Amino acid sequence: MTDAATAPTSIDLRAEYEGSGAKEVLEELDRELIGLKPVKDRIRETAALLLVERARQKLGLAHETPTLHMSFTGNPGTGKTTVALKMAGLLHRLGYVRKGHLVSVTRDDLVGQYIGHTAPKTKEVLKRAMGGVLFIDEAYYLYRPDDYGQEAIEILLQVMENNRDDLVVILAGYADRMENFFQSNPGFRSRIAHHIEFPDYSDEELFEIAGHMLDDQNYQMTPEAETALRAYIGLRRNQPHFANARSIRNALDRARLRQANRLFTAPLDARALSTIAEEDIRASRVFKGG
Amino acid sequence: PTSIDLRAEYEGSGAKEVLEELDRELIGLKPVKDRIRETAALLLVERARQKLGLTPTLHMSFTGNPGTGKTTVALKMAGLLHRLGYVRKGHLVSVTRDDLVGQYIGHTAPKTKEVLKRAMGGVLFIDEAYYLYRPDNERDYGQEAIEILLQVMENNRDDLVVILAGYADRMENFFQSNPGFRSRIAHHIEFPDYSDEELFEIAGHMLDDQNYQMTPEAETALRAYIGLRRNQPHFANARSIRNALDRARLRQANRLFTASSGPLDARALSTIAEEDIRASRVFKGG
Repeated sequence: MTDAATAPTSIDLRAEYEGSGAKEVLEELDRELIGLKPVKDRIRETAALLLVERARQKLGLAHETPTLHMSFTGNPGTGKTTVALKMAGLLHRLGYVRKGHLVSVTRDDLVGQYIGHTAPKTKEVLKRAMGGVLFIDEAYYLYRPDDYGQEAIEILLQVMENNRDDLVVILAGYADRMENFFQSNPGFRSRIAHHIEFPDYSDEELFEIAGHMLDDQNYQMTPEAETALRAYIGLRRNQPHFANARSIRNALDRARLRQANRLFTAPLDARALSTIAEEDIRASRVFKGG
Repeated sequence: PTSIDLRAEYEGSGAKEVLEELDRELIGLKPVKDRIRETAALLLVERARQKLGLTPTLHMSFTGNPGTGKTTVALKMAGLLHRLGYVRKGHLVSVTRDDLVGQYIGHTAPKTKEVLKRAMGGVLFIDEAYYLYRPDNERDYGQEAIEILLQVMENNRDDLVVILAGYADRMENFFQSNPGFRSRIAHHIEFPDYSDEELFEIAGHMLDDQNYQMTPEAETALRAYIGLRRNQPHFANARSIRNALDRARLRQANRLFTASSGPLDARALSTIAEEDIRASRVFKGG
């Protein structure tokens, strides 16, 4: 009876990081996410673990696969899906998951209407998702004890413990709703390896964004419109279902529509056409509360 | 040219003539019609801006229930867009998911592409577009149609406008799963239902056209009915009304046949009673 190890004695982490194409994925994430340090930094921290646990496996110290599903909580427009894209990428380059693909999904894709229809629907989605990552947006809507989503949850749960080298799940949505979900459904908390919290952009950053949005479309703002917009951002951001940069485009979109109707209703040069007056923003229902 | 008269373009385009055409050809849904009036204004201004040196961005989404004017507004849009020089041949190509995705493995990309060829110079109108994304099904090749669609909406711009339409809950989910559409749709138009009073007017006209009258009690019974029906799934406005009246008529016929006091006259046979409407499972909960 003998026992011999046939695994490298040492491993350079920086060498693996670089050569596994792991480094680059994080760099892509840098390019593909308009400055959101806290989350980018959080992902790096996650990436160091994935890299170490890979290194441990290569030295022959691994016992099972690490648990490596995760939960992205936050407001819309905060970078979740595009991070999940990168998470799929990084997990692929680190050989944690077979094929680097992401399968984005919502309640409807898993929960059928007529009785019995749920089980094969989830399973089929799961099949397409094996090899890569399954991203379930607002996963908490599966559980509505108010529709047999209960079964999707169970097939989902079973899968998450059992066969780990096939699939990775990233649950996503608002934090409070996700927390209640976890409260109402034990067993997920055990399985989730990582909670990544996605914060909003600052008033300053959203104003930056709005600024660029206008410039591209050659649109100038009056100072009273600059005031109004700032006010707007401040109010909108504490109102339900805040969609960061998206709800800024929508707001500017709505201001662009009002501005167009204002003029047309009242000959005009390029300045009069490209200018957005205070009324166009102030006319929003964000100021009246709604 | 240095300034631009907007009314000159508005009157020169015939854009007003299409907006009139919309009022005349859509039983009053002033809410929507104003939203289209407003979009017309912006479309006008944007054009006047493009004519002073400042590619547009045109695609839109139409969300709401069956029977809110999505198709008949989309047709007028194609008109309006052709009148404001955004589109070359102002014609609307209306398609479902079953016109873009083929069963066979690879017989989808030529099919989407050819449909698109027919769409060029006008508007493609994808009804219930979210049905292109079916990862629920295996052997449905709808993701390729999405890819080709998405690529077209960014790249090959100045010769096509796309309108995705259908239920809003299902559309917003479709954007979650397939992002890059939100940024490509510049116009989100919500199509709300008819107001209760309007639905009731419709019900009334339908019954006049058929020579049936309601008893006052039954009228209030319908008003109750309508309010409930609009909160249940798949409300189809006018269709749901025809459907209720059809079932009411069926119930009225059976009420009368089963009573059989003896002979009965035109009023008895033309009247829909409270029983005929209230017997609906819409009042039970479904």
